[PDB]
Amino acid sequence: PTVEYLNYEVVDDNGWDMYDDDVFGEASDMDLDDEDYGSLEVNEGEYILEAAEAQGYDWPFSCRAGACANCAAIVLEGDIDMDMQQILSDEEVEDKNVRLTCIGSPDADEVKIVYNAKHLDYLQNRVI
Amino acid sequence: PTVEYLNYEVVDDNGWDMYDDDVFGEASDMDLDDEDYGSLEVNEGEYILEAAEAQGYDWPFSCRAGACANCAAIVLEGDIDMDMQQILSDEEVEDKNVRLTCIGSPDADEVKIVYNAKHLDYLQNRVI
Amino acid sequence: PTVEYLNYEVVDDNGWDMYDDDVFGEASDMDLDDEDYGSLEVNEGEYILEAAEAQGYDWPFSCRAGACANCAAIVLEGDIDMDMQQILSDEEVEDKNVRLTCIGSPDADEVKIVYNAKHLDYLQNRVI
Amino acid sequence: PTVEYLNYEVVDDNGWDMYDDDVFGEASDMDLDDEDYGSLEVNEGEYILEAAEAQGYDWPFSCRAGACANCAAIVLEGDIDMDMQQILSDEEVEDKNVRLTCIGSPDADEVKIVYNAKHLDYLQNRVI
Amino acid sequence: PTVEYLNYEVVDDNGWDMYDDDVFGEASDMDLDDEDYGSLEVNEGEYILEAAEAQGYDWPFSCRAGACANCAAIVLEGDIDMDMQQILSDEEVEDKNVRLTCIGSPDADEVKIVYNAKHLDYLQNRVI
Amino acid sequence: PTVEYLNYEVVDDNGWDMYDDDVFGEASDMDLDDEDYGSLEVNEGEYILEAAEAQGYDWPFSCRAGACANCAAIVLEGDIDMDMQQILSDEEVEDKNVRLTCIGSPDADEVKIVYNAKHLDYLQNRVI
Ligand code: FES
Ligand code: FES
Ligand code: FES
Ligand code: FES
Ligand code: FES
Ligand code: FES
Ligand SMILES: [K+]
Ligand SMILES: [K+]
Ligand SMILES: [K+]
Ligand SMILES: [K+]
Ligand SMILES: [K+]
Ligand SMILES: [K+]
Ligand SMILES: [K+]
Ligand SMILES: [K+]
Ligand SMILES: [K+]
Ligand SMILES: [K+]
Ligand SMILES: [K+]
Ligand SMILES: [K+]
Ligand SMILES: [K+]
Ligand SMILES: [K+]
Ligand SMILES: [K+]
Ligand SMILES: [K+]
Ligand SMILES: [K+]
Ligand SMILES: [K+]
Ligand SMILES: [K+]
Ligand SMILES: [K+]
Ligand SMILES: [K+]
Ligand SMILES: [K+]
Ligand SMILES: [K+]
Ligand SMILES: [K+]
Ligand SMILES: [K+]
Ligand SMILES: [K+]
Ligand SMILES: [K+]
Ligand SMILES: [K+]
Ligand SMILES: [K+]
Ligand SMILES: [K+]
Ligand SMILES: [K+]
Ligand SMILES: [K+]
Ligand SMILES: [K+]
Ligand SMILES: [K+]
Ligand SMILES: [K+]
Ligand SMILES: [K+]
Repeated sequence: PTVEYLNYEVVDDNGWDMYDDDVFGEASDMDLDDEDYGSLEVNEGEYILEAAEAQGYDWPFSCRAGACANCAAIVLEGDIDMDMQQILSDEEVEDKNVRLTCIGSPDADEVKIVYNAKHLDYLQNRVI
Repeated sequence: PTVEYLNYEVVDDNGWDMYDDDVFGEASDMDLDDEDYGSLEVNEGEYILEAAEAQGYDWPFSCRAGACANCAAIVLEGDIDMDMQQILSDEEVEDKNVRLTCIGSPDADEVKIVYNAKHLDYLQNRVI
Repeated sequence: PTVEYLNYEVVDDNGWDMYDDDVFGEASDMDLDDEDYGSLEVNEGEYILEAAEAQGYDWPFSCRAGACANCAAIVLEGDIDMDMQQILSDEEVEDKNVRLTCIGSPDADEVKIVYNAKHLDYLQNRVI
Repeated sequence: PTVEYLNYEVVDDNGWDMYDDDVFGEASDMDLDDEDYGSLEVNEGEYILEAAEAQGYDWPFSCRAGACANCAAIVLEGDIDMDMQQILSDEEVEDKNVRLTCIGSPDADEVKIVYNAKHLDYLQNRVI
Repeated sequence: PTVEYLNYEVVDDNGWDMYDDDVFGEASDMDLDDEDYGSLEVNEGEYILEAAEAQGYDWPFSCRAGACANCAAIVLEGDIDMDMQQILSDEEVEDKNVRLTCIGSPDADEVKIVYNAKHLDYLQNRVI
Repeated sequence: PTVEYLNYEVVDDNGWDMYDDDVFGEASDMDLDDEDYGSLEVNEGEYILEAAEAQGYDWPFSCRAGACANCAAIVLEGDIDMDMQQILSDEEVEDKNVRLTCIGSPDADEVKIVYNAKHLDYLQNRVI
């Protein structure tokens, strides 16, 4: 699969809303470092965080076990299949689109995420 | 959580349909062995197959890795959270309600399943 | 289970001895942050460190594999069941009550620990 | 470590009691197959079942996850360190000396077990 | 990757030698069941046994942990990357081309194996 | 096994070449801290990084999953058997002798490594 990704700090510095602004289009016209914006090839069954790390991208994580929110990302297009986790609520998964990249792989041919979503205020209570 | 379970072979011997017949009510009036019908306490985060095995229930499995259909169950009420798996399609998960018990835990306080769902014909192609 | 916990740095700043002082009673009259003193609900089979992290508590760890002492805690009441580990001696487990929280779950309904026990001098040689 | 082992079916066929009879001495004068009596070299940290399997010994197991009793053994001398497990009670571990070989390694230089202890009647309720 | 595979029992029934006979060409002119001869798509990082099982192929395995020889295959073209294992010798890996399919993934775009190689006499001592 | 190890920063500060200089002999005449030069006993099947950490050596790592280069070491004598990994090329493994210590164990009775090899320029692109 292809996961296009945008570091949440770029969304936050610009005052963008990940559903009203053309976050991926506008970050492609900037000159962000590759770990902050780009597209990543990720096999089905391959963890997104580990595909990012194998490109040398030091995306956030702490536990690597679905027991924190440090690796959270928001999926804007496509889907990410996760291992079992009890930290995110059903509403955070189904409506807020929070996925944990340490334990999630692409579930669609094309996925688009805003990673580093640990800075979202509702997730700050599970960030270690 | 409590997972009430019914072995699919009882549904199949009786010609029941798991959505039109009172499968759990009618199996409670029979005298099935406890591994074939009952309710199981399963912790959040605890695999349903392993909670069944720790009661001495030898529910079906082969791979234990989300790479076959031998541990499939159909969830009729509540939900089961699974580890990442590529063997079941989105339609099998979202519409047919197939969950793999070797890698799935209860995702709700009350869950009801028809286990041993590996005998369903559409899953016979992934049964090893 | 319920694990009541006290960060070892509070015991050490106060010159308390974890077996002569009323360490939990006295920390309950202070105004410590919740990660430093409180009670945690932890399922049987659930790692104590991961239950702490899912509350947003950034308790110490490095390896997460029972190969260091950074996640050590001293269990004062109840018990913690650990995965296999060769780093702690029998005397450290049976007499000094050292448990590794990254690989240990509650083994009793009520457990009381002094976590962050990596600062104990006899464990400083295995702290990374 | 060295784990000397005796298949429980030899103890049971002979009417021996694993604490009054010279079970290892008497099985050494028989002509059992090597998987039924012998001594096994097992590294610290190496699972006893997997050291037996790498000698081609097909010792019993089902789940390999500490969720059944099929791999049980009784440790008569030395000790076996296990991963976390909730299936055995404290009394079964501390007084009856039940260890699960799929998730246990030697915890002493010399260990002696009676494997295939799944045939003990008090464990028959967790045998799958 | 593509792994073309041939069940070793076909090689053995025909008196073929996996290095002098056109084992894959000749099995393609037979009418073997798909689990006995075919080509399998296997992701890098995906275990060959689990890719076979997800096609419903019940290829041999016992331990799934690199502690037996039941899942052995001989790689004739390309390579399979394995997890750490101590059961096979260097000569069995480098010269006899034995790979354990439960813990090995394709290491080349095109791989060709003769699976079910547990029937080879030199591996019979580690078959459980 | 015995793994003799030398921190790559000592090789780099001295302008040594790990194949022309007597890197281990010359570091033995210095007064490096034990984590920077010494010999480590590591069981077959035991990860080298975890054997180092259990001596209190805080050797580099990030992912612990074979998805980065932070734990790289160069093996100068003997060999290290690794779990499956897709981050290193065949040439990096076979010719440059790069091994990932988080997922590698000794594959020979005597092994000699230059750890902390993440500072090598060709590996800097996979260092997180
Ligand atoms: S790093 Fe904690 S859940 Fe992903
Ligand atoms: S036993 Fe194969 S997926 Fe559960
Ligand atoms: S963090 Fe190292 S043993 Fe727990
Ligand atoms: S085989 Fe089930 S606990 Fe060991
Ligand atoms: S099934 Fe035992 S090593 Fe693969
Ligand atoms: S720490 Fe990343 S591969 Fe070893
Ligand atoms: K694509
Ligand atoms: K802002
Ligand atoms: K750009
Ligand atoms: K993220
Ligand atoms: K969940
Ligand atoms: K949504
Ligand atoms: K309930
Ligand atoms: K029928
Ligand atoms: K009944
Ligand atoms: K089932
Ligand atoms: K999926
Ligand atoms: K549905
Ligand atoms: K309680
Ligand atoms: K002090
Ligand atoms: K207080
Ligand atoms: K701790
Ligand atoms: K131990
Ligand atoms: K004690
Ligand atoms: K010995
Ligand atoms: K008898
Ligand atoms: K004999
Ligand atoms: K046993
Ligand atoms: K226990
Ligand atoms: K005892
Ligand atoms: K191909
Ligand atoms: K033949
Ligand atoms: K054919
Ligand atoms: K095979
Ligand atoms: K090896
Ligand atoms: K060869
Ligand atoms: K040696
Ligand atoms: K230099
Ligand atoms: K010295
Ligand atoms: K290293
Ligand atoms: K590789
Ligand atoms: K070389």
